[PDB]
Amino acid sequence: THIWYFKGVPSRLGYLLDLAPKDLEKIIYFAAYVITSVDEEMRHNELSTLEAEMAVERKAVEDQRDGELEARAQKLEADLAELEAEGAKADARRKVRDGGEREMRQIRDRAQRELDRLEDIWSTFTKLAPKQLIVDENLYRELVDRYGEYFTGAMGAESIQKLIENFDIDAEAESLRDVIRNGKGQKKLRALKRLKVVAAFQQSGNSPMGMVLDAVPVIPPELRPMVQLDGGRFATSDLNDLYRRVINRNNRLKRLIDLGAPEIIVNNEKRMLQESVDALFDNGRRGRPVTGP
Amino acid sequence: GPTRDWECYCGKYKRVRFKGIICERCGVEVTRAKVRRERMGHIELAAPV
Amino acid sequence: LDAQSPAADLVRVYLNGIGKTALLNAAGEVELAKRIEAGLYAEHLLETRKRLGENRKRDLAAVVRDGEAARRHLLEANLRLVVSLAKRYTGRGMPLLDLIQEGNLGLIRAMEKFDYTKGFKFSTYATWWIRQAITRGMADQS
Amino acid sequence: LDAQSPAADLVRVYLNGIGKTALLNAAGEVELAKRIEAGLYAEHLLETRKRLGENRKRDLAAVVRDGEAARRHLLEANLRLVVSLAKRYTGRGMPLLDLIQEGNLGLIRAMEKFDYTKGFKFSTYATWWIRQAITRGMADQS
Ligand SMILES: [Zn+2]
Repeated sequence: THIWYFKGVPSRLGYLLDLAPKDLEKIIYFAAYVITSVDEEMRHNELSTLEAEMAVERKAVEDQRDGELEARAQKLEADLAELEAEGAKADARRKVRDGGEREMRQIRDRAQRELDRLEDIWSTFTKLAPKQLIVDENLYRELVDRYGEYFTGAMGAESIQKLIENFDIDAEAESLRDVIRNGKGQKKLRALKRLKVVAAFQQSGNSPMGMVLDAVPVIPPELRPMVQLDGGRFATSDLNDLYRRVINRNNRLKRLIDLGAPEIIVNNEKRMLQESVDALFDNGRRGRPVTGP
Repeated sequence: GPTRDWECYCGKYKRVRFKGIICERCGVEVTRAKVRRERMGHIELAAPV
Repeated sequence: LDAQSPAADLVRVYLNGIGKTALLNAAGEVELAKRIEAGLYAEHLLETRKRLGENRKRDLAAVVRDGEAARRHLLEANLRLVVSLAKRYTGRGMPLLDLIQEGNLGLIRAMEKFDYTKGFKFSTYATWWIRQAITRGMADQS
Repeated sequence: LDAQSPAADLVRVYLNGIGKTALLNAAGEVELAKRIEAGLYAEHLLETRKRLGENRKRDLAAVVRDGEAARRHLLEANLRLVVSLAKRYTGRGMPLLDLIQEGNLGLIRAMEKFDYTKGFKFSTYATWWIRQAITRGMADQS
């Protein structure tokens, strides 16, 4: 992505894609996934079947937790009866009873952990739509595992590219015009700004896809003159240094993807590449500027 | 429909977790007893009336 | 070679075939039948949410295989009981083989249409069904 | 909304991503690598005795999946060590990210061509390989 946009004030991407800067930067630097497209009508046809499948699975976790609770409660009751038979002091009775009660509380709370996770999964499944965000990777991992069928969501610049190219401008422009036709100044000003940006896009005759680059150019060599000192040292404009960094990192990416490796390293490496390109198009725009000497 | 609720004639799918499933062994559907109240039958005539 | 050999009793073949049985003492049978229930539920859901392409696409098939295996043992569980009850009703002219076969049919008709439903030992239910089946067999033989 | 937010350090993202690691104390790594060996042997035999139609036709595929999973964790095992060794060789002008990435490449090149062979802790071997890789990176940077 082009540093001049996801960091600019106003951030053209934020207005066009109606995303907060926090979410956009998390998406760009590979922090939190995004949901691209969802065949909502296809999910709707079996929404009842999905809910039934939910009922049976949640009843299954209910049955396992109930069995565990029954087993542990019977064990504690048997232990208390044994202690009474031995005629031990009430201190031992309360120690064992508190231990067992805390064990059962922990068991029930873990059951509740599973149940609340399941309802979170559902909630996020049913009320699911584009432009939504999932901060935690584990929950998304879970979603794609249990239901990896309907919604396809990836992380990185290509995610934004697919979202925008799949996105349409005229419909949003009409909706914003309709909102403006109404009142409610508070939201009306935001609608006005977004409509201005979208109308500029539409009138330009271009497409937003220009905000995601695949081929940066390089200026001629003379513009970045190369200088030889008494010892022939390289002390010319660092433009050569920045291009060195970008090219080197791209070649590392290519070699690594050729060799094969898990997602973590590849994603980290892509983040590093994005950082370098942002630095080259501008140093010090955001974050610590690079400093060699 | 079934005389009882969530009960196949033959007992093959008597468990609660079956809705919309017609039992091939007995050829009946599994839904609450209420559905018995809202389904009809038509007799076929051999001579118009 | 062409030396002759004695025949073998049919009952003894049955005993040899069932000697591998090992009753589970009526305790684990409930989970044994929870394997069948989950198997049938896997059956249904396999052909209801068909589109889903996932690693789970094999787990349910494994649950169906577990259900097929869980029945193959449950049926083995009760052959001693059925043979005993059959032998209890001999002496009426029928070969013990025909009665025990009929009881075997009655059992298979039973357990496959039985639910724990927080019920008692399934052995009582099997004894009842096989007894009814063998009584019907004797009555129809006349 | 259009309020601005501060950026995030790249290193902290790495720490968050690797916080899930849990070293196995060098003890279970041998079986961990026996899962990879058996996986590769499943690879070969899957495409060598192809005709066989059997229930085992899925077990070896599961062994290959176990081998794929066993590596995904083994690699996670050593990221703390590689980041430490990389940080030990800083201050020469390179961003820590480039050095740690290079060490990551060196590690993946190592362990995937390593055998226990009744060898010592694989941590020493990984440290050696990543140190050589980062030294080479620094040397070629000049
Ligand atoms: Zn039926």
